[PDB]
Amino acid sequence: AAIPENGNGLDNIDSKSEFAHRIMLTNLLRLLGAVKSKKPTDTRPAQCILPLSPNHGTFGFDGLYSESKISLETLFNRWYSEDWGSKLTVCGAVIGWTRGTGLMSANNIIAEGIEKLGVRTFSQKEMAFNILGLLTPEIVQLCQE
Amino acid sequence: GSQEQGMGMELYNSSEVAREVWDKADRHFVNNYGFSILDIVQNNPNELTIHFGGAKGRAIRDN
Repeated sequence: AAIPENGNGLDNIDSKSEFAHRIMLTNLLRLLGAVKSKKPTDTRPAQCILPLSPNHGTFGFDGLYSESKISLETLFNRWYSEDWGSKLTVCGAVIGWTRGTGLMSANNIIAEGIEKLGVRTFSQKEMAFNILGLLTPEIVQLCQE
Repeated sequence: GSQEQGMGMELYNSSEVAREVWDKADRHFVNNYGFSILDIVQNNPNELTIHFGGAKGRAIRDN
């Protein structure tokens, strides 16, 4: 769950940016914690597929998007340090250049130029295939470990 | 021959030692076999699903 916030720098962290940060980080962690609180057993964990980003402020003027995405990376350490390792299992998918999405719809035209250096840009179906690859039984066991 | 629902639960609620016996048994069952014998006795469900996810669940599966 993300809302589109754009043009918001450090000097314009506005109500939209604060609300977006709530959605992407605060209420996200609250949703995970609520699922944990309502899990009765320790033998059926939930695999949380976290939409991590590789660009933590590299483009800028994205409001608090980078803050939310990098804050999601603390769950990897908190899996060990807290009592919810057996209830939730963290699978952080650092999603790359996805084509057709609003976050990079303005950069579809430069997707080819990006790819020209031997780099891969993804369509929505390809991204879905890759993230569904994180739900295979082997990766599920790996997340549980 | 006699396995009626809720047998021994009066003693379970009244005596600390019966509580200890049932609690030890239920904890062992939950940890090593994935079910609660107290739940089985109190509720008598028709079907019960055991889940083998996680490290404890895989230990239960190996059991």
